[PDB]
Amino acid sequence: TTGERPFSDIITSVRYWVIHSITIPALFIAGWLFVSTGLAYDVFGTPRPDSYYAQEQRSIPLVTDRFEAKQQVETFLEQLK
Amino acid sequence: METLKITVYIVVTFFVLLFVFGFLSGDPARNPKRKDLE
Amino acid sequence: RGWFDILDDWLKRDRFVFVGWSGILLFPCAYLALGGWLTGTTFVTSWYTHGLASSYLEGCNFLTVAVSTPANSMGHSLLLLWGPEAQGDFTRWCQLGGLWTFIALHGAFGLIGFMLRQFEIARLVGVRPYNAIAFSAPIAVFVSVFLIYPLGQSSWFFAPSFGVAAIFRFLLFFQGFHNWTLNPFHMMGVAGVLGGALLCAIHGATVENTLFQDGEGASTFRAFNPTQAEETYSMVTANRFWSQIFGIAFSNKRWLHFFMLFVPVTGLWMSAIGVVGLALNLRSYDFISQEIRAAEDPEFETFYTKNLLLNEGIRAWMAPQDQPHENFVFPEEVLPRGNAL
Amino acid sequence: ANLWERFCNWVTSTDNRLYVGWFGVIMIPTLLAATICFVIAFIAAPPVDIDGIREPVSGSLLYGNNIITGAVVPSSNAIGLHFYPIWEAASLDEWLYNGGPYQLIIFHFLLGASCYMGRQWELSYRLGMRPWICVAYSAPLASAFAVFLIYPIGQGSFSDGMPLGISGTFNFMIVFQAEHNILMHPFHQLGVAGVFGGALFCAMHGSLVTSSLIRETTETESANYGYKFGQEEETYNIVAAHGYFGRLIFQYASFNNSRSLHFFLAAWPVVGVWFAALGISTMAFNLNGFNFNHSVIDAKGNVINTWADIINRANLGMEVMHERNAHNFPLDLA
Amino acid sequence: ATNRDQESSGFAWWAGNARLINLSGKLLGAHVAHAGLIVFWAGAMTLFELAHFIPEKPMYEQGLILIPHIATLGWGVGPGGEVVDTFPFFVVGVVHLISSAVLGFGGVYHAIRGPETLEEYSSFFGYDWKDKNKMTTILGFHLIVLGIGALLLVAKAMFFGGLYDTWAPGGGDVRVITNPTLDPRVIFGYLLKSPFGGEGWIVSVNNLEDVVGGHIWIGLICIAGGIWHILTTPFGWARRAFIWSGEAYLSYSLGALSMMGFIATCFVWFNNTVYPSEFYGPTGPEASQAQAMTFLIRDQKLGANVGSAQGPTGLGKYLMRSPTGEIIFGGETMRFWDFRGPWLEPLRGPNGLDLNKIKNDIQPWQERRAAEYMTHAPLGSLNSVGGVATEINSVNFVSPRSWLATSHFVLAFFFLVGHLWHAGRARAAAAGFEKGIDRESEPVLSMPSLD
Amino acid sequence: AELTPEVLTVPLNSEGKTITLTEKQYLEGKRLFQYACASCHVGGITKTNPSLDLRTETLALATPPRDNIEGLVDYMKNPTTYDGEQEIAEVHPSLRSADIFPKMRNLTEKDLVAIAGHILVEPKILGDKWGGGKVYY
Ligand code: CLA
Ligand code: CLA
Ligand code: CLA
Ligand code: CLA
Ligand code: CLA
Ligand code: CLA
Ligand SMILES: CC1=C(/C=C/C(C)=C/C=C/C(C)=C/C=C/C=C(C)/C=C/C=C(C)/C=C/C2=C(C)CCCC2(C)C)C(C)(C)CCC1
Ligand SMILES: CC1=C(/C=C/C(C)=C/C=C/C(C)=C/C=C/C=C(C)/C=C/C=C(C)/C=C/C2=C(C)CCCC2(C)C)C(C)(C)CCC1
Ligand SMILES: CC1=C(/C=C/C(C)=C/C=C/C(C)=C/C=C/C=C(C)/C=C/C=C(C)/C=C/C2=C(C)CCCC2(C)C)C(C)(C)CCC1
Ligand SMILES: CCCCCCCCCCCCO[C@@H]1O[C@H](CO)[C@@H](O[C@H]2O[C@H](CO)[C@@H](O)[C@H](O)[C@H]2O)[C@H](O)[C@H]1O
Ligand SMILES: [Ca+2]
Ligand SMILES: [Cl-]
Ligand SMILES: [Cl-]
Ligand SMILES: [Cl-]
Ligand SMILES: [Fe+2]
Repeated sequence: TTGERPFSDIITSVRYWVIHSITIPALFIAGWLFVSTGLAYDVFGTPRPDSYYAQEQRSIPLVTDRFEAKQQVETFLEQLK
Repeated sequence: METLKITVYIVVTFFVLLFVFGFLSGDPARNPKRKDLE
Repeated sequence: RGWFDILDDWLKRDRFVFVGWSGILLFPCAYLALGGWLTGTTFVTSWYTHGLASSYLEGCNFLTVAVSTPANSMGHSLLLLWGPEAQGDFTRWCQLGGLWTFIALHGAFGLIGFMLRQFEIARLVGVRPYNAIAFSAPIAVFVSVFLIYPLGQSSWFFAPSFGVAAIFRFLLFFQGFHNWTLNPFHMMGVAGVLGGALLCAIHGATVENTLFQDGEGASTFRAFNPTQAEETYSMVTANRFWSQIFGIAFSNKRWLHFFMLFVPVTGLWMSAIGVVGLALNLRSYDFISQEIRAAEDPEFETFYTKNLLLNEGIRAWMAPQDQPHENFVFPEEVLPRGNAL
Repeated sequence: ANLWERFCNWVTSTDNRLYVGWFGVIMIPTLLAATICFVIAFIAAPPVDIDGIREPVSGSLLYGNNIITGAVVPSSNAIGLHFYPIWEAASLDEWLYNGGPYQLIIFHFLLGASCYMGRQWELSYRLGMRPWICVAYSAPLASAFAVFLIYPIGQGSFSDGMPLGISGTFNFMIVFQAEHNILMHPFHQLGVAGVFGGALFCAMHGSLVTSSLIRETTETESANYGYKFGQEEETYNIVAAHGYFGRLIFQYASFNNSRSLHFFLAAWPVVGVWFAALGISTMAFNLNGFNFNHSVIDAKGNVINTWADIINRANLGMEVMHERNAHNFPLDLA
Repeated sequence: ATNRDQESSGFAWWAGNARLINLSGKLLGAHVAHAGLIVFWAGAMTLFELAHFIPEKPMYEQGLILIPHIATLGWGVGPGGEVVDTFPFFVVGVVHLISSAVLGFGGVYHAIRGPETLEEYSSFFGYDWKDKNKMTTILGFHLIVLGIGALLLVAKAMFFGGLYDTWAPGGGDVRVITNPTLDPRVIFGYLLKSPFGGEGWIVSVNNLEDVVGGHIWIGLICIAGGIWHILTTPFGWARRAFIWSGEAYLSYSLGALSMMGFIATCFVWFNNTVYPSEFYGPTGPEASQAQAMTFLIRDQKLGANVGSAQGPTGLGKYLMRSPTGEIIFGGETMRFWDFRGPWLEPLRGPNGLDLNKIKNDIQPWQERRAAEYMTHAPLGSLNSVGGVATEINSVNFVSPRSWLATSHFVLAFFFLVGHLWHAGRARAAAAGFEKGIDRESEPVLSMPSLD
Repeated sequence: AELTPEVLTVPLNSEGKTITLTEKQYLEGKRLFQYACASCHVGGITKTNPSLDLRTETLALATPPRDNIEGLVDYMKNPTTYDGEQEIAEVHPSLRSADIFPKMRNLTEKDLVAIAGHILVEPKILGDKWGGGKVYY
C-alpha cells in the first residue's frame, strides 16, 4: 500500500455516495445543458445543421490564407446572412 | 494422367491408413505417466 | 538538504501515482494531449480545414470523429493560440485546426516526459533502463509520422489526423500515393510487429504449457509465489519440445527475453526510416526494369503492375475531396476505370 | 515385438531429433509436396490466367519477376471452386496455364499445417506437457485457412484466394478493402489490437525481464552467460520488475504473478488474431465493415463528408480499377 | 455449499462449471436449464419476428431467420412462397415460449433444489463417466430421440401438409411428398460426392424426395444405432482408442458440432432447396447469375445478338463455354455456372443455356425474378447498409444467408478451438499431468539428449 | 441551408401549376421511396438499366413528361418505356401490377404523391449526386 484509502472502502461508503449522488448528476446535467443551450456551438465555432452552407451555396468555406485566415472565416460566417 | 491419378490415390490411401491404424494402436498409453487408459 | 532536495524528496514519495521530476513535464502534457483529443472529437469541426464533420456534436461516431489537421494554407505554422493566425481567439483557433498542433506538440513532449519517467523510476528502483530504451521505438514512430513526415510535405495538412477513420484514410493515402507496401523499410516493420506478436503468443503459451505442478489446484495460477526462487516452468522441457517440433529452440532465457525486446523495437525503427523517406516522396514506388518491359510489351503482367493500376484509381478518385485546397475538377471522362465498373 | 509395433514405437518415439508421430505421418509428405511444387513454380512456372479472361499473369522468376513481384498465381476464375488436380488437365501445359500449382500447393499446405497443429498436441502429450500450445498455433492457422480456403469458398472461386507472393498479398489486401471495407470492420480492428498489442507486450516483457536480470557476470562478458540452461533458479528478480512497472503506471495495473502474466501474453495476440481470421472468414460471406457513407446530413439535406466518406472515395478508386477487363455488368457481385 | 469455491473444488470461479463434472444432479439442472434457454430464444425470437413482419414484403427484406424455417416446412405459405396465414408462426413461437418455462422450471429445480448427485437417488438416472455401458445406454436413448425427430420431419412432409417446394412445376408451392427416395445408391450417393465445385457433397441435394428419403434413412439408422448402444458395450479396440471421461466426451461432441457448424454454413450459403430463395433471399451465385441474365435480357431487347456478342477479352460478353463446354453466362459470373435455380432452368438445354430458348422463351416472371435477385444479392455492411462496400446509405438490407453463414462460421470455429482445448486437456488429465510437470519426476530428464 | 417551402415546391403538372409539399410529406416520400423503390433506384440511378435515371431533365424528356407530380403518379400506376411506346407493368412495380409486385399493394394515392414529390425534390437538394452514380459519391 501507499497510504491512500482503499478504493473499495471509499466507493462502498455511505458518505461517498451522499456526495456523489449529487456531484455526478450535477456534472452530467451541466454537460447536457452545455449542448442543449447551444453554447457548445458558439464556444468551439462548430456549424449548426443549418450553418454549413448558405441556401444556394455549394462551395466549402475552406481557409486559403494563413495570416488573414481569421478574417476569412469571419467573412464566411457573414455570408450566411 | 490416369497412371498419375491411380498412383496418387494409392499413396494417399497408404498414408491415411497409417494415420488411422497408428492412432488406433494404443495411443493413450503412449505417454510418460498413467498408461492404463482403457 | 535545501529547497531543491526537499522538493526532490516530495517528488519521489512512494504514492499511488508516482510523480518524479519527470512528472512535471509528463502529466500536464499527457493530460492536455488526451484532453485536447477528447475536446476536439466531442465538440470541434473540420469544416474550415477539410470540409469535414468530425465531432460527436455534428453527428460523427467513435469511428469517424477526429481532431483534423489544419488547412494546407497554414503550412507548418506552429499555430500557437497567441500566434499571428488565431491571434488569441480560441474559437477561430479551433476552426483553423489549432487543436491539431496543440495535441501533436503536447503529445510529443508528453512522450519525452514518459520516457524520462521510465529512466527515473528505473534509477530509483535499481533496475537497468531497458524499458525506456525499448520505448525509443514508439518515439521514433510518433516523431517520423506526425512531425518529420508532414514537415517534408507542403504542410501539417498531410500529417495523420487524430481519429480512427482518419488514420485508415492515412493508410490508404500512403498505398495510393507512396506505394508504401512496396517499401522494404515498411516490410521490415511488418516483420517486426508480426514477429513480435508471434513471440508474445508463443512465449506465453510455452511458459503456460511447461509449468511445474506447484499446487493441487486444476486452476494453476495460485501455484505461484512472486518471492519464490525456482523457475515456475521447465526450460529443459520447453527446449526439447520446440527442438523436436520446429528444429530449433531457445536454451538461454536471458537471450530469449532480450530477443523479445529486439524484434518489435527494431521493426518499428525501420518503419520510421521508411516514413522519413516518404517525407520527401523518396518512395519505393517502382521497379524500373518492370516498367521498361511493360511499356514495351502489352502482354507482360505481374501483381506489381496490377497494384499500380489500383494506386492510380485511389489517387484519381480520392484526390479532389481529400485535397480540397487544390480545387481539383476531374471530368468524368478522365477518371480511370476498368470495364463496366 | 512385430514389425508394426516397432514401426509405431519409432513413429511415436520421443528420441527422434525431429518428432514424427501420426500427425507427422501426414504432415511430412504433404508439406514436402507443397514446398517442392512451390519452389519450382516460383522459379519457373509460366503465366497463369488468374481471372479466367485469357489474360495470363506472370508470377515466376524466370518469366520477368523479382522476389518482391513474384508469386505462385491463383487458379483460373473459369475453374471457380472445381477440384483441379494434375490428372484433370489434358497436359501439364494446360495445367500450368490454368494455375494448377496454386491448388496443389495450398491444399497440401493446409493439410500439412493442420497436421503441424495436431503434432504440437501429440508431442506435448509424449513429453508430459500441458496441451495448449497447439491452441495458440490455431490463430495463425485459422488465418491461413481464411485467406486460402474460406474466402474462396464464399466468393465462389480460388481465383480470389490470396496469391503466394509478396505483391500478390498486397493485391489481395487492396481488393479486399475495396470490396469489404475491412478497415472499418471491428474484427480487423481487434486483429490490429492483437498484433500491435502483441508487439507492445513482447517489447514490454522483454525489457522488464532484461531490466531485472540478476548480476552474474562481469562487464567484459555478455550478461547471457549469467544464465545456464536448466538451472532451477529464476534468472531475473520478478519482484523488482513488478516494483518498476507497478510504479510506472500504478501498482494494480501490473502483474505480480508470472503465470498470470504469461497467460496474458498468450491470450491477447491469440484472441486478437482469432478475430482477424473470423473477420476474413465472415467477410467471406459479404458481411462487411461499417458503412457510414453519407451518414451526416445538414438541415437542407446537403451531404457533410466525414473521414468515412474520404475512405469511400479511396475504395472507389480501388473498385473501379481492379481486374479492369473482367467485369461486363455494373455490379461486382463476387 | 459443496464444491463451490476454488479450495474445495480445485477450479477457479471462471472455470466454475468444471465443478459440476461429478455432480450429476446439479449438472442435469445446468443442462435442462440451458435447453430452456434455447427453447426460450426460439419462441421469443419468433414472436419478435412476427410482430415486426409485413406480409407483402419478402421475408429477406425484414431480417428474419426463423419464420423462413417455419415457412420451408410448408406452414403459413402458398404458391410462390406468399404468406397466406401467419397464425402457424404465432403458434410455433408461443408453444416454444411456453415450453421454455417448463424446461427452466425443471432446470432450476435440479440445479439448486434437487439431489446434487443422482447415483444414491436412482441407479437408472445416476451415472459414472467411466461406466462405458451406461454411457452408451444414454447415448442410445438420445439416438432414439434424434431418429424420432427426423421421422417427425418425414411425417410432416408425407402426411401433414408437405413441404415448401421451390422446384414445384408451375412454380414454387407447398407439396406433399408421396414417393421419397429410398434407394441407398442415391442417398449415400450424396455422401460420397466431392465437396468441390459442381459437386458440393450433401450440400447439393436439390429435390425434396431426396431430403425426405434421407430423413427416413437417418431416422431408422439412429433408432437402430440407439437400440444397439443400449444393448451393447464398447468393444476392445474402441476401449483402447478413446479417452473415457466427461471432458473427453464433451470434446468429442465439440468436434462433431464444429463440423456440423461448417457444414450448415455451406448449406445456407449454397443450397436453395431446403433454404428456398423465396424466404432466404438469393444465394451469392444466384444473384451474380441473375445480373448476367438481367443484362442479357435488356440488351437483347435493344436488338443485341447475345450469342455472338464478343466481349472485350474475346470471351462472350453474355455467353461463353464452361471448361467442359456447357453454354454458361459470361463475365465474372463464369465462376458460378454450377448454380441451378427454378427461374433459370427453363432456359437450360442439354448443352447448357440454350440460345433459341434465350431468344424466344424468356417470360416476364423470369425477368422479374432475375432483377429481384440481382438487386438483393447477399452483400451488405455490419450496420445493415445493403449493397457493395462503396454504396451510399439508403437500403436497409443484409441477407439472411449472410447472417446465418457468418454466425455459424464463427460458432463452428470457436467450437473447433473448444474441441482442441478440451481434448488436449482430457488427454492430459487422464494421463495425470494436466496440472503441470512433476519436478521430481520430469519426464524429459529421463530421456536421452537429442544431440 | 434549410429544407424550405421553396425547395419543397415542385411542378404539379405540365401546365405550370406547382404544389408545395409539407415536411411530413417529404419524410413520407423518402420513407416510401426507400420502401418500394430504392432497391433499384438508390441515389436516383437505375441498377437494372443504368441508361435511365431519375434526374429531372431525364424525366422531362420522357414521354409522356415525367418531371411533375401527375406524370410520376401515372408512371407508378401504368409505367411505360421512355418513349411511351410500351406498357411495362409486367416487369416494373406499379399499382396495376400490385399482384406480382406485392409491396405496391398497400400504397395509397397519397403515398404515390409522396414518392413523386421525393423524386422531384431530392435532386434540388443533392444536385448531380441524384442520378450521378458512384462518380459523385
Ligand atoms: C511543462 C508543461 C508544459 C509544456 C512543456 C508545454 C508546451 C507547450 N504549450 Mg502548453 N500548457 C501547459 C503546460 C505545458 N505546455 C499548461 C499547464 C496549460 C494550461 C494553462 C497549457 C495551455 C496551453 C495553451 C492554450 C497553448 C499551449 C501551447 C504550448 C506550446 C507552445 C508554448 C510556448 O511557446 O511557450 C513559450 C514560453 C516558454 C517556453 C516559457 C519559457 C520562459 C523562460 C524559460 C524564462 C524567461 C521568461 C521571462 C522572464 C518572461 C518575460 C516576459 C516579458 C518579455 C513580457 C508548447 C508545445 C500552445 C500550443 O500548443 O499551440 C499549438 C498553446 O496555444 N499550452
Ligand atoms: C447457461 C449458463 C449456466 C448454467 C445453467 C449454470 C449452472 C450452474 N452453475 Mg455456473 N457459471 C456460469 C453459467 C451457468 N451456470 C457462468 C457464465 C459463470 C461465470 C460467471 C459460472 C460460474 C460458476 C461457479 C464459480 C459455480 C457455478 C455453479 C453452477 C451450479 C450451481 C449454481 C448455484 O448453486 O448457485 C446458487 C444461486 C442462487 C441461489 C441464486 C439463484 C439462481 C437461480 C438459478 C436463478 C434462476 C433465475 C430464473 C429466471 C428463475 C426462473 C423460475 C421460473 C422457471 C419459475 C449450476 C448447475 C456452482 C457449482 O458448480 O456448484 C457445485 C459454482 O460453484 N457456476
Ligand atoms: C457445449 C459446449 C461447452 C461446454 C459444456 C463447456 C464446458 C466447460 N468449459 Mg469449455 N469451451 C467451449 C465449449 C464448452 N465448454 C468453447 C466453444 C470454447 C472456445 C472458446 C471453450 C474454451 C474453454 C476454455 C479456455 C476453458 C473451458 C472450460 C470449461 C469448463 C468450465 C467452464 C466455465 O465454467 O466457464 C464460465 C463462463 C465464463 C467465464 C463466461 C465466459 C464469457 C464468454 C467468453 C463471453 C462470450 C461473449 C458472448 C458470446 C457475446 C457477448 C455477450 C455480452 C455482450 C453480454 C466447463 C466444463 C475451462 C476448463 O478448462 O475447465 C476444465 C477453461 O479453462 N472452455
Ligand atoms: C444464430 C445466431 C443469430 C443470427 C444469424 C441472427 C441474425 C439476425 N438477428 Mg438475431 N438474435 C440472436 C441470434 C442471431 N441473430 C440472439 C442470441 C438474440 C438475443 C440477443 C437475437 C435477438 C435479436 C433482436 C432483438 C434483433 C435481432 C435481429 C437480427 C437480424 C439483424 C442482425 C444485426 O443487425 O446484428 C448486429 C450485429 C452484432 C450485434 C454483432 C454481434 C457480434 C458478436 C457479439 C461477436 C461474438 C463473437 C463470439 C461469439 C465471442 C466469443 C468470445 C471469444 C473470446 C471466445 C439478423 C437477421 C434484428 C432484426 O432485424 O429482427 C427482425 C433485431 O431487431 N436479433
Ligand atoms: C430432461 C431431462 C431430465 C431428467 C434426466 C430428469 C430426471 C429426474 N427428475 Mg426431473 N425435471 C425435468 C427434466 C428431467 N428430469 C423437467 C423438464 C422438469 C419440469 C417438469 C423436471 C422437474 C422435476 C421435479 C419436480 C422432480 C424431478 C425428479 C427427477 C428424478 C426422478 C425421475 C422420475 O422418477 O420420474 C418418473 C418418470 C415419469 C413419471 C415419466 C415422465 C413422462 C414424460 C414427462 C412424458 C413426456 C416425455 C417426452 C419425451 C418429453 C419430451 C420433452 C422435450 C420435447 C423437451 C430424475 C433424476 C424428482 C426428483 O429429483 O426427486 C428427488 C422430482 O421431484 N424432475
Ligand atoms: C451420436 C452418434 C454416435 C456416437 C457418438 C457413437 C459412438 C460409438 N459407436 Mg456407434 N453407432 C451409431 C451412432 C453413434 N455411435 C449409429 C447411428 C449406428 C447405426 C449405424 C452405430 C453403430 C455402431 C456399431 C456397429 C459400432 C458402433 C461403435 C461405437 C463406439 C466406437 C466407434 C468409433 O470408434 O468411431 C470412430 C469411427 C471410426 C473408427 C470409423 C473409421 C474411421 C474413418 C477414417 C472415419 C472417416 C469418416 C469421415 C471423416 C466422415 C466424412 C463423411 C463420410 C461419409 C465420407 C463409440 C462409443 C462400435 C462399438 O464399440 O460398439 C459397442 C461398434 O462396433 N456404433
Ligand atoms: C484542449 C484545451 C485545454 C484542455 C482541456 C481539457 C484538459 C479537457 C479534458 C477533457 C476530458 C478529460 C474529457 C473526457 C471525456 C470522456 C469521455 C467522453 C468518455 C467516454 C467513455 C466511453 C464512451 C466509454 C466507452 C467504453 C469503453 C471505452 C470500453 C468499455 C465499454 C464502453 C463502451 C463503456 C485547455 C483548457 C488547457 C486549453 C485550451 C485547449
Ligand atoms: C441454473 C443457474 C443459472 C441459469 C438459470 C437458467 C438458465 C434459467 C432459465 C430459466 C428459463 C428458461 C425460464 C423461462 C421462463 C419462461 C416464462 C416464464 C414464459 C412465460 C410466458 C408467457 C407469460 C407468455 C405470454 C404471452 C402469451 C401466452 C401470448 C403471446 C404474448 C405473450 C408473450 C404475452 C445461472 C446462469 C443464473 C447461474 C446460477 C445457476
Ligand atoms: C438426411 C439427409 C440426407 C442423408 C444423410 C445421411 C444418410 C448422412 C449420413 C452420414 C454419416 C454416415 C456420417 C458418418 C460420419 C462419420 C464420422 C464423422 C467419423 C468420425 C470418426 C472419427 C472422429 C475417428 C477418429 C479416430 C481416428 C481417425 C483414428 C483412431 C482414433 C479415433 C477413433 C479418435 C441426404 C444427404 C441424402 C439428403 C438430405 C437429408
Ligand atoms: C478407413 C479407416 C479404417 C477404419 C478401420 C476401423 C477398424 C475398427 C477396428 C480396429 C481394430 C484395432 O486393432 C488395433 O490394432 C492392432 C492389432 O494387432 C493392435 O496393436 C497395437 O497394440 C498395442 C496397444 O497398446 C500397441 O502398443 C502396439 O504398437 C500395437 O501392436 C491394437 O491394440 C488394436 O487395438
Ligand atoms: Ca449400453
Ligand atoms: Cl487487381
Ligand atoms: Cl461481370
Ligand atoms: Cl447521362
Ligand atoms: Fe517470460
